[PDB]
Amino acid sequence: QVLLLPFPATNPMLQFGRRLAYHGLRPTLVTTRYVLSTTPPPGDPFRVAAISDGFDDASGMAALPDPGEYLRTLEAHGARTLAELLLSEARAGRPARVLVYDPHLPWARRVARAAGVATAAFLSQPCAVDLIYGEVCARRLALPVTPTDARGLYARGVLGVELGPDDVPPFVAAPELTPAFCEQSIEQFAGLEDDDDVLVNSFSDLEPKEAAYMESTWRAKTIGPSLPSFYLDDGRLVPCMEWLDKQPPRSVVLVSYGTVSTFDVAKLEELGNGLCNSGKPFLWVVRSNEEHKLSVQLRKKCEKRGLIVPFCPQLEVLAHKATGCFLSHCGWNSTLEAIVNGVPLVAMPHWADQPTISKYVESLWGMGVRVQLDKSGILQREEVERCIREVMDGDRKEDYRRNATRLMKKAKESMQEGGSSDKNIAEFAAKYS
Ligand SMILES: O=c1ccn([C@@H]2O[C@H](COP(=O)(O)OP(=O)(O)O)[C@@H](O)[C@H]2O)c(=O)[nH]1
Ligand SMILES: CC1=C[C@@H]2O[C@@H]3[C@H](O)C[C@](C)([C@@]2(CO)[C@H](O)C1=O)[C@]31CO1
Repeated sequence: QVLLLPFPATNPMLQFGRRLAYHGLRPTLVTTRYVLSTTPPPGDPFRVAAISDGFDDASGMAALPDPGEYLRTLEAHGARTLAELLLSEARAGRPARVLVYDPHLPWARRVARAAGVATAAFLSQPCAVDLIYGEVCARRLALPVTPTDARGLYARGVLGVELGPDDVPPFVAAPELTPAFCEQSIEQFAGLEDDDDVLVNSFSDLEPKEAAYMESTWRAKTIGPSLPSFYLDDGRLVPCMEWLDKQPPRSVVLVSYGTVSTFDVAKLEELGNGLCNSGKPFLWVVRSNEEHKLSVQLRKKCEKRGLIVPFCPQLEVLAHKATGCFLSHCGWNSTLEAIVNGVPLVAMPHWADQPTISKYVESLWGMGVRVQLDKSGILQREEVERCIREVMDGDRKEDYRRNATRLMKKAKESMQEGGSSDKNIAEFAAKYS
C-alpha cells in the first residue's frame, strides 16, 4: 500500500499515484470524511480512506475562514485519525509502505514517522519557488526576500533568471501581507531533510539550475509534469467544444482570470473589454455569479466573438487545435497544462507562485508575456489588448509559439518511457514495491 495525502478538497498527486499503480503499487487516496461523503471516489486503481478534519458534515474551510484556524482543526483531528488509519491498516494486513504527502501538512510526516511509515514529500510548486522558501527555512536567507537576495542566487547559478520586485514570491517578499502562508511556505522545509523521498511536480529541462539545486540540496526528484498520460502522448495507460470546433486553427484566446472579489468587478469589465477590443475569438471562463455582475453592454459586445462559460474542460480546451493562447493567472498546474499542449501564455499573476512563474514564462521560457499593471495595480483594457496582439500577431509571435512547442516536446519526453521524470518515478516505485 501507498498512501496519498494531498491537501483535502489533488490531480497531480493522483496522477503520480496512477503511475505508481502502473508499476504495481496499490494506491490509496486519503481525504476527509466530508469530501468523501460529498464527491465521488477516484475509482480504479485507487482505494480511498478517510480521515477527519473536525468537520464531517460541513466544509470547515467555509466554517473557519482564517488560514491559521482551519489548519489547527485539521491537524488536531487529522493527525489523530491518520494515526488510526495507519495502525488500522497495519493490523488489517495492509501496512503503508510509504506516505506521499503535501508538506503543507507537516504533521503527516510526524504521524507516519511515529508509525515507522516511510515519507515522501510531494511539492507541487516549481523548483524556483520551492528553493527560495527552502533557503529561508534553512536560514541562508533572511526575510524579507529582496531582488538583491534573488540576484545573488542568480549569480551563484541556482536561479536561472534575475527576479525583480514583482517576480519574487510575495509570501516571503512581503511576509507581513500574509504571515500564515508565509510561515507555512517556509515550514514545508523544516524536517524535510528527514524524509525518505522528496518529489517535485516539474521536469528538469524546464528548470535545470533550480531542479539541480533542489536535487543536490534536498534530494528532490522531478516527477512531472504530473498530468494524464494521454496529454503527454504516453500510451502505457459539451457546448464549448462544439464552439471550438467551428473556430479557426490557433485563433482562440482561452481566458481564466480566477476568483474576483466584489471590491473589484471593475477588473472583469477591463478584462472583457480588452478581449472584445483584441478582435480575437475568445472562450472566457467566468463563474455564473460573477457573470451576472458584468454590464449588459459588455455581454452584448462579447456575443460577437466570445463565449462565456462557468467552467470548461481546461486540458481538453488547451489541446484543441482552435486554441491560440491562454490568458491565465499562471497557477502552476495551469501553466504545466499550457506547456504540455504548446500554448503561448499571457500571464496575469495574482499571488503565491504566480508572479515567479510569470517571470519564468516571459524571461527564461519565452513562451509569452506578462501583463503590466499601472501605478495603482490595475489591469487596463489597453494592456490586455496589447498582450493578446503581442502574442498572437506581433513580430515576436513565432518566437512564443516556437518556445512553447520546444517546451512541450521536452515535457512529453520527460514523462514518456525513459524520460528524466519517468526514471525518477520508476526508481521511486522500485524502492517500495
Ligand atoms: O474552468 C476550469 C478551471 C480550472 N480547471 C482546472 O483546475 C486546475 C487548477 O485550476 P486553477 O485555475 O486555480 O489553476 P492552478 O492555480 O491550479 O494552476 C487546473 O488543473 C485546471 O485545468 C478546469 O479544468 N476548468
Ligand atoms: C488553508 C489553505 C488554503 C490555501 O489556498 C492558497 C492556494 O489556493 C493553495 C494553498 C497552498 C492553500 C491550500 O494548500 C494553503 O496551503 C492553505 O494552507 C495557498 C497558500 O497558497
